[PDB]
Amino acid sequence: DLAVIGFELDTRFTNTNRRQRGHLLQTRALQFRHPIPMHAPVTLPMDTM
Amino acid sequence: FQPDLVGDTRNAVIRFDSDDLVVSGDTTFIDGSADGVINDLKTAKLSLRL
Repeated sequence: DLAVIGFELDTRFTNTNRRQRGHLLQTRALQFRHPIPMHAPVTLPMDTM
Repeated sequence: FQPDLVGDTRNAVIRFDSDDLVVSGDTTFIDGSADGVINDLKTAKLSLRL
């Protein structure tokens, strides 16, 4: 019992009717926020006289 | 709705912080009843601020 029983094709459509879109592109943006903190000062004391 | 300032520019963020949701003897439940807590608030002449 030896025979070819089945096959598969590498056939594709010609997408000239634009049935398929494929992958989509969209433009995006992200926002990052960096606030600046204060830090403790350094002091030089001197007399007022 | 507010914009999401950090993250995607097309994100809308809800920031609902309220201390003024009143429950009183004159307010009914979604089913129209005024039993239980509502009835006791009506009898006691009290209202809640949730």
